[PDB]
Amino acid sequence: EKTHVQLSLPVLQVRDVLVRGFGDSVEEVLSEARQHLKDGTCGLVEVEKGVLPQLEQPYVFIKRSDARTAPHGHVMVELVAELEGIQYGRSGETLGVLVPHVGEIPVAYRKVLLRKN
Repeated sequence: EKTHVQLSLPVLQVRDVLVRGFGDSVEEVLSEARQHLKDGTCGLVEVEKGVLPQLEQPYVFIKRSDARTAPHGHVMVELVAELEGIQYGRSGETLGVLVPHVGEIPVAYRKVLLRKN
């Protein structure tokens, strides 16, 4: 409905993640990421050296879409997928890579304002 939704995403350590991606195609991983975001079952892994090789492609990133500011502490973000070096969507700085959340203990929470498709 609303164009944006406030979410608090659990930040997960890459080596804890049990399900290392959302599926097998760009369209499936964006769809599954959106449904897990809706269901409150989406985690966030912050991207550092060595993180992406330990996750499964296609990747779904949340990237900063923002205008001038970030409402409250919630950065405005949108989804961008990546498969074999090609990205689908264009957006700003990467806040991290999304993965299914199945009970892993987070190290932090990231407050974001997720934009619609």
